Amino acid sequence: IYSKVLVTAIYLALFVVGTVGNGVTLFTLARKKSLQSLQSRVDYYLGSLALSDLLILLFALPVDLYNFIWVHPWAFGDAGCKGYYFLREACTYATALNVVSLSVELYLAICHPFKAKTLMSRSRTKKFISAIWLASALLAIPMLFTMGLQNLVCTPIVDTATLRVVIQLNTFMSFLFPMLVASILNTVAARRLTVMVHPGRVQALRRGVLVLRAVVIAFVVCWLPYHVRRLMFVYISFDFYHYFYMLSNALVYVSAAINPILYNLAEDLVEDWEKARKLLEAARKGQDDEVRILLANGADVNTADETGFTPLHLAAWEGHLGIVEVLLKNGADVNANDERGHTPLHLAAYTGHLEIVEVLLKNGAGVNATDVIGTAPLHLAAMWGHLEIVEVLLKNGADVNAQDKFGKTPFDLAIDNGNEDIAEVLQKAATRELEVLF
Ligand SMILES: COc1cccc(OC)c1-c1cc(C(=O)N[C@]2(C(=O)O)[C@@H]3C[C@H]4C[C@H](C[C@@H]2C4)C3)nn1-c1ccc(C(=O)N(C)CCCN(C)C)cc1C(C)C
Repeated sequence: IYSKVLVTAIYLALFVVGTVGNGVTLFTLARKKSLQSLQSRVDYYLGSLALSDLLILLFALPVDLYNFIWVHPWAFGDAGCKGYYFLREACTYATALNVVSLSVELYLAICHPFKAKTLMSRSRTKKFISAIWLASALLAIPMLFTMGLQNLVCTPIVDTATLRVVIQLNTFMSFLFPMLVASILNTVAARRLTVMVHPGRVQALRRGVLVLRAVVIAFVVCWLPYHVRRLMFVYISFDFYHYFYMLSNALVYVSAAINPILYNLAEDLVEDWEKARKLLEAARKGQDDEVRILLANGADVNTADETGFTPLHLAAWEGHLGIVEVLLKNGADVNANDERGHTPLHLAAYTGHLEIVEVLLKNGAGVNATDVIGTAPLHLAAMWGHLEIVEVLLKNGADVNAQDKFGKTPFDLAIDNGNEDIAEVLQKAATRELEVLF
């Protein structure tokens, strides 16, 4: 009683946010104008898959929601009968060829960049996608002859042999072949790209491969069970099949409806990650030009790596004052900690960059700040033997006696590594503390 009503609520809900979701996606990518060519041609293939997803929701779902679900006689006529399975057939090819075409174009860009330069174009892609949608429609024409009305049911109008033949050809070159081709190229290209990686066009590639990875997986998730259902008709000849048929078909509508919401959601999340990742690399590498541009875009000043290394940790460690300066200018945290519990002041004192040590303190770095090891900036300056830094550290209220978990003072470490000059400074500095205390 409430079962049929339960599906209605879901199937109608999928139609609303699905039609709109894909609709919004089609208008979004239309107005979109990326400077990198690959970014555009990728989004033309995404826009092509959004149409395929939209057509399925507008034409097929209503026929399913009523005849297939709600009201178990055929009420759409032979024109609508042949049309339902035509459009549904046409969308599988359209989706399949796009998934392949995208992977081919994307593969070429990575593995044959110079060959691709002479071949690929926004113009040719935009045209070629029209040719896809034609071929998709032509390959779907057979299903017009393969279906008809009978006694009132839109049942097949050809032999089981000819029916088992078309589903075989359908499932082969509208799922099996494309998945196979996409999976091979998306693996060969990915391997090449991580090797090439180990800028604008290279950024578009990293995005493009990330997209195609998400596309193919999403494509395989929903269409596999659908094509598995089709495979049954070809080969197999108790009541689980009926349950599998309904779930496999329903999954297509769910995917088509949520994918635009997901893609839009995943984009923003990965965009946040990619911008943040870019800054960490840029700060460590010393490419100040990027860092300045990345900050304006809206990258998090207090991003952290797997270790817990923020831009200020990397910039101070590598010794890029220009970056350390602009990082603090864009509200970077001077007292930020990593895994071990090192502050930028630890790493600036470690490397020995005097100017950076001064700036960190001037912007309010913790001078006695201790890590889990028990070590402090003064220990690291004495350790490496930076006689200039120990001076400016001692100036800014540094605890000379402060010992670590190894029971060693900076004066001990200074004496240990036999930096005679630096060791004499701490002795005199320590004496002053006794007079100050007394
Ligand atoms: C041999 O076929 C199967 C074997 C095992 C599982 C299957 O699908 C889950 C199937 C199965 C596949 C299809 C199928 O592809 N149906 C079509 C399709 O939807 O793609 C339909 C009907 C024909 C014209 C077009 C194109 C296809 C063939 C629309 N229907 N169908 C199917 C589904 C349910 C029932 C059904 O209601 N049953 C009586 C289930 C009985 C199960 N006991 C045998 C245990 C019957 C079939 C066909 C055999 C006609």
